[PDB]
Amino acid sequence: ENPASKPTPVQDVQGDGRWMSLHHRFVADSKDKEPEVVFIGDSLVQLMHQCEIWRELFSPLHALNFGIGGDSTQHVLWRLENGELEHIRPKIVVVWVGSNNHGHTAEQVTGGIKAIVQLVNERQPQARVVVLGLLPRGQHPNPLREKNRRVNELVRAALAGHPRAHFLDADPGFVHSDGTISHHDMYDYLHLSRLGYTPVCRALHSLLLRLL
Amino acid sequence: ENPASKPTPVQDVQGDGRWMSLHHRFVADSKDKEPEVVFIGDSLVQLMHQCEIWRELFSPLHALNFGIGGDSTQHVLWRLENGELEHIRPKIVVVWVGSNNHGHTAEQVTGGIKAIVQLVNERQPQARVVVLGLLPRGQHPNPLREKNRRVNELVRAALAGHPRAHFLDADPGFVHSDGTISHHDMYDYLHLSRLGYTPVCRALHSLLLRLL
Repeated sequence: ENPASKPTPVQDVQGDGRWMSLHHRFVADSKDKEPEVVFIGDSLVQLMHQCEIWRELFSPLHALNFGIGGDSTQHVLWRLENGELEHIRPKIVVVWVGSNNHGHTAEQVTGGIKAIVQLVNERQPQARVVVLGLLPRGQHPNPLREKNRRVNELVRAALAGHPRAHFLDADPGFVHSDGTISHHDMYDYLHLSRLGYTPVCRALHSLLLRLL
Repeated sequence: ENPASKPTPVQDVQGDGRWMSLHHRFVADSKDKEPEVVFIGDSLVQLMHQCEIWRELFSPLHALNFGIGGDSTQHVLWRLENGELEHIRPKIVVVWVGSNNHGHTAEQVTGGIKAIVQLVNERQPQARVVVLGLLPRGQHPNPLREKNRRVNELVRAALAGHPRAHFLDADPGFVHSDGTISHHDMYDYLHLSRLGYTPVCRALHSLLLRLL
């Protein structure tokens, strides 16, 4: 066990059962809808649906957003196994996870993203799979920048020979010459502003359009 | 020590120093601006600036948003002590924290909010202080609903005799008759949608207008 690729649900240590409620609504979405794109991942996936204009770029494409703030790779794995891929036949699955895998080496997080791609390839063999690169983070140079850049290296080399697996680097150049990330792009140096989402979402919406 | 009212910074166990970067930008805001309202608290404060239209209701009023996702009462206390109230002379300080105080009884969280009100009263004696009630949370009946309702009781009774301390319950009736909270109000049963923020922000914008 890489802990990153061992499927496990987020345990409720708070009391309000929200994670599980999120997961059950997505399962019910899958039972009742027929998306062509399913988006899955952590809060950069999740807030794209609020905080981007999803409705203009991504709703036309017939698209479910199954992002869950705080998810690591292994949580996304558990949710694809436990009913979020039932009853559906997407053409494309977009995956954006790995920046919450705290305490996991870049090689373990890469192993996590590879297990996600593998599960999607078995459970939904017709779909293309898109993996987004992990964005830089923090206001200044720090070790999670180099973690995320190393995951992106190891992931892009892993996907390089998959005909229907696409790695996408959506970073527009968020880190400036002086090393800084501006809070106009990322209000807390991790999560994207409305401004930060635009270039990200049009790099993805293009890729989505070529594929589809 | 109530842990809730013992001032302490969030320690960086991730590596990118974002919390501290957030705090330093707010300190620099305070050094360089002259707000009349400062908003402080957790992510319901923070995302109101993105995810509400802040610019229409709250920007006219000359208003800084110092919300930090994940903050407990004791983290907000530390940030008001360590330079977010320097160089400024607000008329009104709005406080919205306590739903992240996991592992604290409702009485301890109340003790936390009282220490915040006390610090604001000493460091900025001219300001009114508004405390928002803690919103319900989770999709169904659960113990954090009753925690939050008990904090609101103990807080409103604490503030009842303060002439310049105002408790505000902004809840429009988010919990329905069947016990549920809809994901249209709260997308993850905690954080508010654009739709969920509107009634909240106009109850607050009114209060703000009477006071000012």
